[PDB]
Amino acid sequence: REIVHIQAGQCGNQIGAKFWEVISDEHGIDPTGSYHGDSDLQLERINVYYNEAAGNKYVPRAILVDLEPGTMDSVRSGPFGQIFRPDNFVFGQSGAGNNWAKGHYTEGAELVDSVLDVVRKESESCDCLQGFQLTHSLGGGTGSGMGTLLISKIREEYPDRIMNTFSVVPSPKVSDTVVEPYNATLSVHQLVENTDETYCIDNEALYDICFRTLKLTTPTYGDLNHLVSATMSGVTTCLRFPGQLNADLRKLAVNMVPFPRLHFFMPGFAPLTSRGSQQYRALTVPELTQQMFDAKNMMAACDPRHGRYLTVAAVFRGRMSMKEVDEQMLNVQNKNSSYFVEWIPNNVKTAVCDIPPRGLKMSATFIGNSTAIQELFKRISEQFTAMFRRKAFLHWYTGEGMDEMEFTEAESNMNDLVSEYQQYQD
Amino acid sequence: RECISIHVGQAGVQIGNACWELYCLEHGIQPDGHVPRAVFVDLEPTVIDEVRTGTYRQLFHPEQLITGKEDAANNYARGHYTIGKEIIDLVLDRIRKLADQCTGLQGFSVFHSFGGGTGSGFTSLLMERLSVDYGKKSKLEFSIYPAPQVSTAVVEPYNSILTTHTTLEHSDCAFMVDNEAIYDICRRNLDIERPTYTNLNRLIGQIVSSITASLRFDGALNVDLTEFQTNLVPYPRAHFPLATYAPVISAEKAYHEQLSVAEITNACFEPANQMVKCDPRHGKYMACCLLYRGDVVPKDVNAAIATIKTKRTIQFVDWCPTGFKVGINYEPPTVVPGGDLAKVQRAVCMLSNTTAIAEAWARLDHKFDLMYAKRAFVHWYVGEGMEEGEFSEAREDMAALEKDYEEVGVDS
Amino acid sequence: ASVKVAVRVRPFNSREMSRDSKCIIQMSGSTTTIVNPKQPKETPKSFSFDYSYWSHTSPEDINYASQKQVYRDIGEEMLQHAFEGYNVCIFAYGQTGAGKSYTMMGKQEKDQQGIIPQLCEDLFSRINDTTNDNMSYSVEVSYMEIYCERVRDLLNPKNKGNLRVREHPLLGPYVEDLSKLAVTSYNDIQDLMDSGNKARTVAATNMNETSSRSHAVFNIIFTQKRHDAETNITTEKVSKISLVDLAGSERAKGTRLKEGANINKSLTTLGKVISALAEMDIPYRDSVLTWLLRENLGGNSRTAMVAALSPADINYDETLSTLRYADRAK
Ligand SMILES: CC(=O)O[C@H]1C(=O)[C@@]2(C)[C@H]([C@H](OC(=O)c3ccccc3)[C@]3(O)C[C@H](OC(=O)[C@H](O)[C@@H](NC(=O)c4ccccc4)c4ccccc4)C(C)=C1C3(C)C)[C@]1(OC(C)=O)CO[C@@H]1C[C@@H]2O
Ligand SMILES: Nc1nc2c(ncn2[C@@H]2O[C@H](COP(=O)(O)OP(=O)(O)OP(=O)(O)O)[C@@H](O)[C@H]2O)c(=O)[nH]1
Ligand SMILES: Nc1nc2c(ncn2[C@@H]2O[C@H](COP(=O)(O)OP(=O)(O)O)[C@@H](O)[C@H]2O)c(=O)[nH]1
Ligand SMILES: Nc1ncnc2c1ncn2[C@@H]1O[C@H](COP(=O)(O)OP(=O)(O)O)[C@@H](O)[C@H]1O
Ligand SMILES: [Mg+2]
Ligand SMILES: [Mg+2]
Repeated sequence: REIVHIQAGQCGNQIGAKFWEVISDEHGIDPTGSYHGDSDLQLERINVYYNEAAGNKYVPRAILVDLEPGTMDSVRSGPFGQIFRPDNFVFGQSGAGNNWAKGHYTEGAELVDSVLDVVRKESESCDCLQGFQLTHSLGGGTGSGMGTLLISKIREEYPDRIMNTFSVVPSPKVSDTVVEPYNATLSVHQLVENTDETYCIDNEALYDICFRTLKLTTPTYGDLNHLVSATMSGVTTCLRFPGQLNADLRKLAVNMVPFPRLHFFMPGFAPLTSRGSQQYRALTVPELTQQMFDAKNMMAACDPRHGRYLTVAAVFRGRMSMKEVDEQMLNVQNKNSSYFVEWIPNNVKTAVCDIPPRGLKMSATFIGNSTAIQELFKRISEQFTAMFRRKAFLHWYTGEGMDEMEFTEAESNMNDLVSEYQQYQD
Repeated sequence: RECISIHVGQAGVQIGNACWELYCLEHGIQPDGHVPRAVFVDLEPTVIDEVRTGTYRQLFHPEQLITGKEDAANNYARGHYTIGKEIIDLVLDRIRKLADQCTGLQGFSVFHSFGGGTGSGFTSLLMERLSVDYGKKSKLEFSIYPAPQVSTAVVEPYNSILTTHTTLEHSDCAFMVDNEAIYDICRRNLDIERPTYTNLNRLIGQIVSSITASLRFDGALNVDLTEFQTNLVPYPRAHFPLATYAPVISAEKAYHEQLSVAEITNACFEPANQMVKCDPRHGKYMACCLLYRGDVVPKDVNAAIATIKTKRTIQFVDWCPTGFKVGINYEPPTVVPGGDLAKVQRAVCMLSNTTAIAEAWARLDHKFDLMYAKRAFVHWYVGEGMEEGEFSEAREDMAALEKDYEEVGVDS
Repeated sequence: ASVKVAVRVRPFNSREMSRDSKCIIQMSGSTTTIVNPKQPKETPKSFSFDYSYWSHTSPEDINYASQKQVYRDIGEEMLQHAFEGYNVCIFAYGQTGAGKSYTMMGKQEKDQQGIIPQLCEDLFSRINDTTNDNMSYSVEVSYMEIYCERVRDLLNPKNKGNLRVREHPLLGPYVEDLSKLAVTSYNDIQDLMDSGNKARTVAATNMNETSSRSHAVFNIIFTQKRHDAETNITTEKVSKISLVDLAGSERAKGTRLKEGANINKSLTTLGKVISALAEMDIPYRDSVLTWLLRENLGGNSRTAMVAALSPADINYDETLSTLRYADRAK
């Protein structure tokens, strides 16, 4: 099987560097080097993310889409930056304006064809394609607009292969941009209707989870990114490993989406202990479920405790008892019968790889489909209206060839999306 | 004389590798000896690959190892219809190529995992295409039906109410081994909170050895495969008996091993030892095939059973005077060199049809409704060449399986 | 009722004649029973609907449900709901060859016209026979095919390309550049029908057999303008009438993955919508069909479906499936 990553925008891009920083080491691939793999198993399934050309050069099969040179020229001028074949860099030296409209209708719409071109060169690579990984932020141009287009096109070209989306939904407390809800509401819209698996991460849900669950005092972006990339590795790549009970994107999809919206999840990693001290090793297993299922530790902003779950997928990856795994999951399902929805006898989807995260003994990625994420699109949707009402920075959109009915559309859509999700919380 | 076997679904393949292990182990045929007599099907390469990479690597022909690099999908539909279809031909071909090479066979011991994609769906049509190509044989499918509370897949029931209805009108005798109810045995009758799948497999890998292996093997009271279905199914519904083993004692902890027949047989009817969460909560047995192996005196049996026939609290069906098929083999069991199985010199792999499953099916049917009641993951099948028909019409199916297993009992 | 459901069984067709098929369907009152040809000694499965139309024989038969009867029970009351100011929908659902097109458009001759021409004729008849200077009307029509998520304008021979359904940020979904024609008479709207029906079965349509794989949607925008002499001003009342001839329910072998996917998705979604509507006493965007007709499927709207049934034994599985689908509509 296979997949082809997609680094839309700067963020989605910045993260690319971290997702590939990791993944590679979790596959023994040095900058341009080959497979130094401490083992021999980190190779029989690599294909999922690379391509064979030389014999020591397995190049990441991702796409780097962005209308701001400097960015990709920071990712390509640093560490692992020199492993991507230049063909991968689909830049847009234009003005990468922070407008969803500027990267979806006017500026991005041009650079698109020169992207799809490659997304096809990579898809028609070899063997059988599974789906595409998509990273980006719903709070900017090259991210929400242009990346949200990249998919609307992808999903017309292969409505068969899957589409996981890793979105950095606009954090609450403080917005790292101003129109944010504009660029956001507009991209979520496109998401709820193309990709079929979305993993929403919040820069501040991370800080928290990174400053209190990792006594880490100076959580640089690199970190946040790093933590995130840690989860997306547990998801995909991982399951493309052996296991007593293994799954793969689809299983994950076909066990997690009760209703076609596409629904968005909230990823959570397992061993998340501070370096030295904490290295408690309390990782027998009840310790991992202890972790994963708590409020804090959910990369999302919202707290599960604020709304039932529809599905859950503990994708563990480290030798354990299909008994102490299958078992724990249960008590968990009974101690919290309250929030776990009922019309699904077994919400949880236990998954079990074998080999764990390179240096760790036992981990377990969590992919939750809780109704709690209602209280986020609400947020976003609110911010919109409060500012849409006055058409705040709307001239930067319309003036870019947009529509007063376009914004209406998205909000509503994504706004209805909130509605539905409640239809199950009840 | 023989009995081919088709291990379908990752699980049916893991269990397969296991049951297949125990085999050579008690036949003195190391890694590289003769030639198996089965096949392996899966729509996820990486798993059958485990049989291609791991142990018992060269004991198979890359011809009896079928794979569909494509996608597994934990959904019946896709595995049965859409994808699973493409492979079937090829699959069949082997069970027609392997079915020819032999000499007057008896049937195909099928190994699948009820609630899976490749295991539920696919087989559904595999057994389907068999019942027509060899209606004149035995179709005993050995299943691992849905843990009563510890299921895995979110949809499981969708996949198991569908493998039951499609296979029902095609199997001869469906053996059932409950994944969870086997754990209990690993906790309560062997002690270990560290049971790897690789163990449950060693277990069924045992109970199964008692079925084919040893039985098709000479003895003081041989029992052919046909024998089963005959002495085991009272009615055409591909009736599903339950597998049970007796000396499930730990090869470390306790040691009373020397547990004469009189004991090991009583240890079969206590509900805490039956590889199935179908505790005889009321289910009246209606036929049991006590397969013994090792040093056993026919009188010991034709007495140990007599004592039972008169315990009454073990209430057998009405319309059934005597429902005890005593199968005696010679060669004692054969435990893994150093797993965790005791290793006695006699065992009792008793299987049976019990009005008990009236439960197990019930509890699994109900599940289904809850979700169907909201269509839950329905769009996943529809979009895979299925319809509101196949679901609703396979629900009605089992409905008359809840009435069937009710009527054939509880009444006189 | 906001949701009415009727089933209708037709006479044997040619395939069934050449097959010497037995009739497995019988009707009584509102009940339709179906016999399993492989199990003649059972009691047939029973189903109850708002109407079970027995049209398995012919108009020469005293008990034959004619085009006129079907229209007067289902179509007539719908038109009345449109005159009252609200939107309506009438769907024909069922296996290819079961009778969907015959029920909706029917034949061009005397006696065989379906719901669409009878409803249009009735509409203009009520309009022209409306006596009142304060009441004037406008009738606009659109006729299209929904195939693989794309729209085909049946009233424009050179429909150059495949128009998309779009969602106006405020006024709802609509088909871009789709022609909407104002008609002032029946013979005129009749002209458009014939012209559109013609386009559905030209030779080129056999390439992708769009006559049985696409959904045909006939839309009428009915506007009633009310004048008032006291304080001199008109108040407009707009009703939307959608008459649909769905894709064959069996294509939900030889069917392409994506045609089947979309058709299944479309029919499955429509089923949820209608069951929800009947519930009330909803995933619209899940399919283009249910998305484009959202406004005609709202809580105010009224819907009716006529499920076409083959009588023969050879179609037991598809016919049972259709009956179950209709039974779920509620
Ligand atoms: C001596 C020793 O055992 O060191 C550990 C360690 O101290 C701890 C604290 C690690 C450490 O992780 C962090 O401090 C961290 C920093 C930024 C963001 C997130 C986490 C570690 O850096 C991370 C590193 O993780 C791995 O090696 C995994 O394979 C992981 N790899 C990466 O994230 C990675 C990092 C740099 C370069 C390339 C990859 C992984 C996890 C999931 C999927 C794929 C890969 C491990 C076990 C450790 C150190 C090295 C200190 C922990 O994290 C992980 C992801 O394992 C933090 O809590 C856990 C518990 C570990 O015990
Ligand atoms: N006893 C036993 N049960 C197993 C084993 N592997 C899986 N199972 C059980 O069988 C079911 C899992 O089926 P899956 O592995 O998801 O799927 P599959 O049937 O192989 O086919 P796909 O869904 O297409 O992958 C669960 O109920 C597991 O508990 C095994 O090795 N032994
Ligand atoms: N986790 C994370 N968030 C980022 C990174 N870079 C920008 N962001 C977030 O992305 C949003 C800004 O969008 P940006 O990526 O600049 O848009 P674009 O570059 O125009 O497509 C803010 O909410 C930031 O917190 C990053 O490297 N990691
Ligand atoms: N009630 C009826 N009376 C007479 N002819 C009918 C009737 N219903 C269907 N038919 C005939 O059966 C065929 C199938 O109907 P259409 O052709 O309506 O198929 P579908 O259901 O695929 O749209 C046509 O030839 C039509 O003339
Ligand atoms: Mg599998
Ligand atoms: Mg037609």
